[PDB]
Amino acid sequence: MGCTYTIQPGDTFWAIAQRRGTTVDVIQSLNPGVNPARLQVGQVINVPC
Repeated sequence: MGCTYTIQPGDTFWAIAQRRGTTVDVIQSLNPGVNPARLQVGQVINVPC
């Protein structure tokens, strides 16, 4: 019963985490497949609903 989030140009891990109400520790703990050192445009990831 979770939720997802679409990563578009201008959005980042920490950034998206802010509004989402989460932190990098979580974003990276959920979607470790993508590191903050380099993100791809238009990438759908999981977030705390």
